[PDB]
Amino acid sequence: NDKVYENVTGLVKAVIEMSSKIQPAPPEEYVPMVKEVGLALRTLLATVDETIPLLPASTHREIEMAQKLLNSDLGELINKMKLAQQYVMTSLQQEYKKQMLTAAHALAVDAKNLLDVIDQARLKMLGQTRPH
Ligand SMILES: [Zn+2]
Ligand SMILES: [Zn+2]
Repeated sequence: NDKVYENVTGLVKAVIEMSSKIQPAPPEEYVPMVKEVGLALRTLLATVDETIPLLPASTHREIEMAQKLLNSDLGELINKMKLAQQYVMTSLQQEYKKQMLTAAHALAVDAKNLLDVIDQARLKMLGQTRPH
């Protein structure tokens, strides 16, 4: 029920959408799908930034690296999309589209890991407060 949880769920659903839809899709159709995955990521990353000030200092780094990795899954997905758009109406089409899928799949997996690191940081956070 937390904003981080919601943003991850959003980002994963955009990935599953694009995934189930990309086989029979022209660039016209799959650019927007990548555009949606992109902003859902940007949104999650903004939320995680607003969250770090509440998590223990000792967890900052693990979380920061998890965000870097998502940022380059995006970069990797965007690159595979550019290439699919270049080799449209050819037989490098399917190959590049399959590479987009892989890259989106990585992004979803890395989003969940980030959720898991933030969740564990929150648990460690409970073990820290002072009396009233
Ligand atoms: Zn959607
Ligand atoms: Zn009190």
